[PDB]
Amino acid sequence: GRFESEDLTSIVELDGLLEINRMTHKLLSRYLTLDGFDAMFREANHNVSAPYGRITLHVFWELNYDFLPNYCYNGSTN
Amino acid sequence: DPVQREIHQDWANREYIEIITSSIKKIADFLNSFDMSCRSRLATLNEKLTALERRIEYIEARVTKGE
Repeated sequence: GRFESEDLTSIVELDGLLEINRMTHKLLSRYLTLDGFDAMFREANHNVSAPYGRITLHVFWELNYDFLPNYCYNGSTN
Repeated sequence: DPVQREIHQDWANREYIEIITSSIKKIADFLNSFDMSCRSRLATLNEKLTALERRIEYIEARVTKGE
């Protein structure tokens, strides 16, 4: 939900946050029986009964409304 | 003499009784610890089964359509 309210550059934060959630899952799974992390993620990403998750859809939304029209490429620095 | 005799017989009678009542208590204790041991196994079985149920519902959702 945080990612859906930020621009494309915030996807690095999303990834780091997801990794913390994965770690939290691992730590908890030593004592509790939880749904597989991937199953939890896909459900939250609405990517279980649908082909494209919320992350993919938001990436495209941002490309269309922000990246393409507002960004300038620098070939020397990439 | 009849009293002394009765007292010796009473000791024997009461020891036998103590032995039986003691065994009835070991049976009662087994029953309890057996009850608890089975409660743990049932919970463990319930835990795993529930997880498997959820997992199946998840996999089905990946291979079927939505409302």
